[PDB]
Amino acid sequence: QGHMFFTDWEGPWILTDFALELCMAVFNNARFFSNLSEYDDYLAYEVRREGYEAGYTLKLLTPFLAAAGVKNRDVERIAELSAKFVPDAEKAMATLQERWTPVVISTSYTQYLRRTASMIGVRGELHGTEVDFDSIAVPEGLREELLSIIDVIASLSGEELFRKLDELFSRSEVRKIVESVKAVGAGEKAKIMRGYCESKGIDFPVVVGDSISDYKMFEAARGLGGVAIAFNGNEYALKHADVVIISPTAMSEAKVIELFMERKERAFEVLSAVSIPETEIYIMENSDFGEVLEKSKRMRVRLRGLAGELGGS
Ligand SMILES: [Mg+2]
Repeated sequence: QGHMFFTDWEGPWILTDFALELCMAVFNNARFFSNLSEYDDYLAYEVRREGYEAGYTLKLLTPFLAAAGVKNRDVERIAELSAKFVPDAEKAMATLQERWTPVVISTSYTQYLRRTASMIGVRGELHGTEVDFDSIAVPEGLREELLSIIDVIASLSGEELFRKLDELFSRSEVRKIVESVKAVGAGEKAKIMRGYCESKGIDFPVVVGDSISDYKMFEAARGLGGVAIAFNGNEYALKHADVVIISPTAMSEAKVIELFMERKERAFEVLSAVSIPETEIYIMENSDFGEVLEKSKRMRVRLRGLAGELGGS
């Protein structure tokens, strides 16, 4: 197989925020989701709660979805309905797969990754949060408790919200369900990527991401002497990236990934020669952070809309 590169899914390839889309399809409650996702950002990056990883939002959402009666077929259907790709995603992936193998590492459910990856002909390795809804038992009382508390959580903010969620997720019966999920958060992405570098003898890991959930994978790549690439990243991603791509087309990713896969350390010297419409590529150690951030966030929202400002994945 062609040499491997590593990539997040939502942002680089698909525009969908699947955790959000599930929440909206099942509960139609954006404030509930924003609150859970803010909590995730808070615990993972601000507090750095021991054992907590950025992108565990979907893990936290799982007991609510189970309580609402979500089954694996529903996950697949919502995956189908909500799938919206970065412009040129399939065209760019087809170009890359002529020579290289993607390893996709996502916080979203592996089932959803499988269904959506096939839509743009991904032929690589897929890693995500693992759940089997059709096995999760939720007693009638607990179902009532979880469904009732949604409006409560949505109504809270700040310290009171975080306090309430700490309490909720510490309940033995809720914790039970949360622990049945094998989640992918920031730490797991780093571990998965390192495992491939070891097993496949990759001296120069090329990793692509866009949010907090990618930051440990970014640092791990940097430590190993590879490169961390953000595609329309947010502040969290940019604070840990070597290279930032600001672009409305996945063809910019195809080109930059190609350059690094071919030339490794010597790709840096040719990035300024890449000329793709509406595409800017910044080497962060030679750039003004604030300038790059403002531009990146603008493109981020252009492509992903309001979902492009959410944390949690
Ligand atoms: Mg992402």
